[PDB]
Amino acid sequence: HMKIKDLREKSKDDLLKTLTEYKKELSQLRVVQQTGGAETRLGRIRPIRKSIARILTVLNQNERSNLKMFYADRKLRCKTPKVLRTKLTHRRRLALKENEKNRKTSRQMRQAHKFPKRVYAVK
Amino acid sequence: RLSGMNHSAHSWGTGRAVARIPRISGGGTSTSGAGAFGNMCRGGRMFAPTKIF
Amino acid sequence: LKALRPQVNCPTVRHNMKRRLGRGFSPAELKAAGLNPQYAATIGIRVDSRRKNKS
Amino acid sequence: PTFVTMQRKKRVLQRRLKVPPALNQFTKVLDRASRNEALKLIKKYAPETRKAR
Amino acid sequence: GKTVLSCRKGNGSVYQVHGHKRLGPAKLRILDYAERHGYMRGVVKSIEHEA
Amino acid sequence: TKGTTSMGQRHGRTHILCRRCGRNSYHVQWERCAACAYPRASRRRYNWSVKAIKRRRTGTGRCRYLKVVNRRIANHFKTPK
Amino acid sequence: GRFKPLAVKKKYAKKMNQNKPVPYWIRLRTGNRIKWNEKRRHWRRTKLNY
Amino acid sequence: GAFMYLNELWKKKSSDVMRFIQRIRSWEFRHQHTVVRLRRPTRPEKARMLGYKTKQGFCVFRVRVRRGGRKRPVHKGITYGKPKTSGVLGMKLNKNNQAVAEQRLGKRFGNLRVLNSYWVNMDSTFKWYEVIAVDPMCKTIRRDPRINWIVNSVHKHREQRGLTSAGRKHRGLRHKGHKASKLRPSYRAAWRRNNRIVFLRKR
Amino acid sequence: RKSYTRPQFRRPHTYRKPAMAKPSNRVTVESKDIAAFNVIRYPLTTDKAMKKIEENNTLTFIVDSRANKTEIKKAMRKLYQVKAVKVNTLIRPDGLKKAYIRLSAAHDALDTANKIGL
RNA sequence: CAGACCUGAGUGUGGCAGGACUACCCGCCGAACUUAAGCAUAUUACUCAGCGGAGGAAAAGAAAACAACCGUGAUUCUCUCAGUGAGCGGCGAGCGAAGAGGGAACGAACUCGUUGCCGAAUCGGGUCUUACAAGGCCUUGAGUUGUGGCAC
RNA sequence: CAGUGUCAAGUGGCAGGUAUUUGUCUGCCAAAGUUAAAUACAGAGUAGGAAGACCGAUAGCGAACAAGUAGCGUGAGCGA
RNA sequence: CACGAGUUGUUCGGAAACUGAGCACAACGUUAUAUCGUUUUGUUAGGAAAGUGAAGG
RNA sequence: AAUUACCGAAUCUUUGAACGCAAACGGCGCAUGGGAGAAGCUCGUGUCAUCCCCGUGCAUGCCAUAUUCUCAGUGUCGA
Ligand SMILES: [K+]
Ligand SMILES: [K+]
Ligand SMILES: [K+]
Ligand SMILES: [Mg+2]
Ligand SMILES: [Mg+2]
Ligand SMILES: [Mg+2]
Ligand SMILES: [Mg+2]
Ligand SMILES: [Mg+2]
Ligand SMILES: [Mg+2]
Ligand SMILES: [Mg+2]
Ligand SMILES: [Mg+2]
Ligand SMILES: [Mg+2]
Ligand SMILES: [Mg+2]
Ligand SMILES: [Mg+2]
Ligand SMILES: [Mg+2]
Ligand SMILES: [Mg+2]
Ligand SMILES: [Mg+2]
Ligand SMILES: [Mg+2]
Ligand SMILES: [Mg+2]
Ligand SMILES: [Mg+2]
Ligand SMILES: [Mg+2]
Ligand SMILES: [Mg+2]
Ligand SMILES: [Mg+2]
Ligand SMILES: [Mg+2]
Ligand SMILES: [Mg+2]
Ligand SMILES: [Mg+2]
Ligand SMILES: [Mg+2]
Ligand SMILES: [Mg+2]
Ligand SMILES: [Mg+2]
Ligand SMILES: [Mg+2]
Ligand SMILES: [Mg+2]
Ligand code: NA
Ligand code: NA
Ligand SMILES: [Zn+2]
Repeated sequence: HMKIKDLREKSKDDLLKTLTEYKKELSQLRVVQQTGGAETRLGRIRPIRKSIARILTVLNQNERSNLKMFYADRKLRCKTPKVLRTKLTHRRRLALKENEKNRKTSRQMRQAHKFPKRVYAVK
Repeated sequence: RLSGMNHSAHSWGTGRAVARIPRISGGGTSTSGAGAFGNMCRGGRMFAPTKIF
Repeated sequence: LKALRPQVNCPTVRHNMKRRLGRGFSPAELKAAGLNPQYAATIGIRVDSRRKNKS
Repeated sequence: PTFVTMQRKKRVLQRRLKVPPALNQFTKVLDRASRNEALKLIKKYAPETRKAR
Repeated sequence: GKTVLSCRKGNGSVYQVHGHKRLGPAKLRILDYAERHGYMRGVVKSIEHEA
Repeated sequence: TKGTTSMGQRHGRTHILCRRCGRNSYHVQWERCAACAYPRASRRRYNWSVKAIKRRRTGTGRCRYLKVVNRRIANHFKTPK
Repeated sequence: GRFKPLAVKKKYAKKMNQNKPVPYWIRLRTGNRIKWNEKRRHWRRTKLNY
Repeated sequence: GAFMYLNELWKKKSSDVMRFIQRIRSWEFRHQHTVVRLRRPTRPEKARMLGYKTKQGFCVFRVRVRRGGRKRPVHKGITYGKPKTSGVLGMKLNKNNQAVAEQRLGKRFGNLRVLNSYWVNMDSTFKWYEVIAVDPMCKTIRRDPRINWIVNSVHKHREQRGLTSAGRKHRGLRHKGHKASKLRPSYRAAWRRNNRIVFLRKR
Repeated sequence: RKSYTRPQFRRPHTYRKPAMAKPSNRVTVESKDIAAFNVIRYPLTTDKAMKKIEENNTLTFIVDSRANKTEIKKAMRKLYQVKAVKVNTLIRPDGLKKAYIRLSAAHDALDTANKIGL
């Protein structure tokens, strides 16, 4: 049983060491399942499995965040792996952006300035 | 509009000592050969189905 | 809520005596009143460049 | 290859058929010395480049 | 009516040549430069029967 | 004779399991499926059997990804700070 | 016979594991509705044919 | 400008020089594939008036179609039913060859958007059209205000729905008023409008 | 012009630049020391298995069904520090994979069994 | 001689298409049962079945339009026009619309080509300003077999 | 509207619901393109809601239940 | 019917690794529509489908 | 919190349009990056041949592009 607050404090090398210890502990409990085992011993299987999941969650969350920052530089963002890019939706990725939309010709731009829409009232 | 008519039923015709009502096709179930498509048959269509107009 | 519209006469000999609202004001009417059509389109006046003003 | 064969056969066919004067006038061209002089003059009066502009 | 046998044979199907045992088509040499201008000499190696 | 005696003459099988749809409808000799037309890219769909269409359409299975993307759309693709 | 693809063998293995009765403690749950497996299969009654 | 001379010249297709040029071109086209990519249009004036521009993202293809009337595809030329539906050879397709060529190109190349097409040549067996297409993923196209409307997904495969000029021609949308009342906004729409039974609440 | 000696034209030989290695598209963290625990699942304690321990210096395990004999030998060394001279495998009718692992004469299967906890 | 242009190839780099859904919508293809107290034109029906293609709606849409008036004014939809003293039809069975009028909606209009005056002022790619700027600088790379600007 | 043959004009052209030739008159300017709302959802879907002079376990969807399940057919399919 | 067990391979059969009656991916053509046709009589396709022996420093 | 509700961070086996090649085969490749290695070599270490395991890329078609990549043509020129 490991608290999430302590795990985020540990380093990558420390986390990998703890992952091996819990994996070894779980293997010994599977042996108890095959033979006869006390009910108290068998009740420890679930907490061990959930502790392993927490360690892997912290490792993977840290690794993704570092790589996103590494590729954030303009010189490397053109080669970002597709798993690190935003997903959104297939159609939304190919649609026109707000900047690509709203493009205007010079004549249209000058007309909008010459005759802007007004606010008025009638008495 | 589809209630009671969602079967591929057909009449067996005369020559078999049964009524000429359409009957469910197939086999292997308790509904095989049972009557269908009729206001008097169990699971059949009602007479003059109600409309919304 | 609704823009300003002109007054027109209904066609044919059956509705000759009736009046109603048309699509928009003509450029000749706008010029007689002293308005640029493009400017008038921005202060809630409808413009129609097809009507003829035959009388 | 097909494109080689076709680009040769096109020239053969153009020579074989009968050519109207409007197209034929482009076959008879200027002399080599006059062409060289004209190209020298054109190069002397060539337009400016992007960097120069 | 139904299709006649002579017309049915034109589809192929089970009416094609039984050619599994055959040795191949029989033909002369290719008419080449040597045949057009001089001559070529060959040797008969075997004489065989074809189904 | 046709009937009972001829039922004992039936050996082998015409169809086996299909890799794509899982039914016992893959024709062994012709190497194509009678239910989904595998290995053709598209599947069988005919309007003369709407009942068969309703048995195979979207929503009759798991929708592992469609459930997730439906949630993101409904929340306008929310992301943290 | 002796021959079978490994994929076929795994399908038969899963059907062997499903051919079991309901555990007795299931009937004691609150709101239980299950009495028998109702999908038990016997090799002489119904054929799987795969 | 030069456009007037080119346009006036292309109105003399029966003159000797034009017939000579067209014969050479038709002979050359007869020995090529059904679909060909071109670097530049054969008729620049026509292409530009139909919407082509010399910019990155535009491309031109030449497409071949076969001439003649439609043969009804029934087994051994045998029909069934009433004698009114027994013709096999004298029926005609209700869609024109220009639209057919556009649809062929569009179905073959799914990453492009078809814009328009024009007649280029013709012989006894074949007709040739040139089709203009754009690439919706090109930055020039996406940022050009005059063409970027075609990037929107509502214009995908617009030639398969008869929305080009030839499609409009064979749908009959060249006419208005009393010559097109029964086919506007479409035949099916007018049919629904004239045939649905109406039940007012208080009747 | 060039001289050709064959009756048909074939494509000429041109320069080809080799492809470059892209950044890896998988970024999940994997550990090397964890792998052996996946190969070996748990031992068996049936009557047939117990007879082999005393009489043949052999152990019985349930293993990953996609593992091969070579990997099982390495995992046994890494987990229990014993040398296996022969591995025999079979896939049970219930879908699991079983392995009879014979230990070398330098080790005693009974001693190893006690350390595991049989 | 080298070289150039034109027309075609190979490879590297960055992208896109095939599938699913298909109630409504757009394009094609396309029956027969049935009615006519028989039946072949006709009707069922420009429907069912078949083949393609999009969206949240689609399609249509800014007059080579109505009218014949004291004239109206892009498209779509509703009542009515009208089961019609229109019209089609073994003029049989049957079929069958449009203008006008009262309304819903509506800030509703714009862009090329051509003509006249200009003529790379254009695009893409690197690099720099917090920035893949509607920005500066540099680029033969594309482009004069014409990108772009100003008036109709 | 489609196939084939033939194939224009130049402020002149197109439309004015009976064919042709000849004069007037009225309206408009085809053969390139974009565009919201009012309209459909007649066996779709996602996230939420509101109701009924309707049915009440042989009824109402085939399915108020481990229901497109058990079972049948070589198969398309059938189906409690 | 219930509970618990049982199938061990360098050499056995298959595949890795042959060809046959034959099939039909690519390519090309046709079709309003590819879900059509051609594809062993030495043999695809108007057809540029061969990617490494030696070398040489 | 082995409570529930919601959601932004994650995991996500074999397949399937399925796309390295095939397929009643949990089969077989090329390139590249790693891992383990009871042989041999070397001073319990290090190193490692054959064998074995893992990640990534490799279908066809089309568009753009090459700090201006490599080529073909009794096509048109030129020196
Ligand atoms: K040539
Ligand atoms: K498209
Ligand atoms: K040359
Ligand atoms: Mg009922
Ligand atoms: Mg033969
Ligand atoms: Mg069997
Ligand atoms: Mg034809
Ligand atoms: Mg018929
Ligand atoms: Mg077509
Ligand atoms: Mg109307
Ligand atoms: Mg074995
Ligand atoms: Mg009927
Ligand atoms: Mg009758
Ligand atoms: Mg009768
Ligand atoms: Mg009759
Ligand atoms: Mg009709
Ligand atoms: Mg239909
Ligand atoms: Mg639209
Ligand atoms: Mg009345
Ligand atoms: Mg009718
Ligand atoms: Mg100009
Ligand atoms: Mg211009
Ligand atoms: Mg439009
Ligand atoms: Mg009951
Ligand atoms: Mg019921
Ligand atoms: Mg039993
Ligand atoms: Mg048992
Ligand atoms: Mg042959
Ligand atoms: Mg063979
Ligand atoms: Mg071959
Ligand atoms: Mg594959
Ligand atoms: Na032979
Ligand atoms: Na006929
Ligand atoms: Zn299948």
